Amino acid sequence: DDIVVRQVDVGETEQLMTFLLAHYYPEEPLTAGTHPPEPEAADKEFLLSNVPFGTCFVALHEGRIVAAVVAGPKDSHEPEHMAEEARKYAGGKWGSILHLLSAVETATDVCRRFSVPSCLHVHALGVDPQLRGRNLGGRLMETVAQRGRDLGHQLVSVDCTSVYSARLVQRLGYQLINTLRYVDHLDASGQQVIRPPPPHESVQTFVLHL
Repeated sequence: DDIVVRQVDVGETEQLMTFLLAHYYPEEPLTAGTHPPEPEAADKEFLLSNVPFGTCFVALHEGRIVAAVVAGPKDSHEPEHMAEEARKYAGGKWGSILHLLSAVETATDVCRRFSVPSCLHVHALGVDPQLRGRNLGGRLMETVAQRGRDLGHQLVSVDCTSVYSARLVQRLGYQLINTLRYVDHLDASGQQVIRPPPPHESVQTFVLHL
């Protein structure tokens, strides 16, 4: 009962972004696997654009941000939205990232695949490792799931990109529905789009029925 979980507000995002640049971006494989090794602005701005939905949360320890989750609702039009954004942004850092993410959205296409009108998709989960024992990640994921039930959303999805994230969602009972290996993902030229360092090998999308 030592940790405060609250919804991020449109007003208070600078600190959220400050946290993410500290405890999410650096280790993130899509970000590390593209060679301008610093997140572009369109990237950060797409993360923050989810806030107005009231679907982003932080965990506060003594009023400092200790963990954050970024999530937003999506529908059957996401594959088109993603394909369009990927065309818009080729071929810069964010374009490469979208290229892969669009391929995933296109392949998973969860609204149509599970006959559901909308999914709550988790875009980013970041945790300050200096607080082991606090179950920060689980609490926030449990929080987006509940927020999703309030909203009447019937699904949550998450494209797991590390081991931590996969184990976390596996133990909250998500089901694995797609696996895309970075080495298997080439561009129109046949060139590998995302090349993250060891030990990252694949994007694994998980879903939870609410």
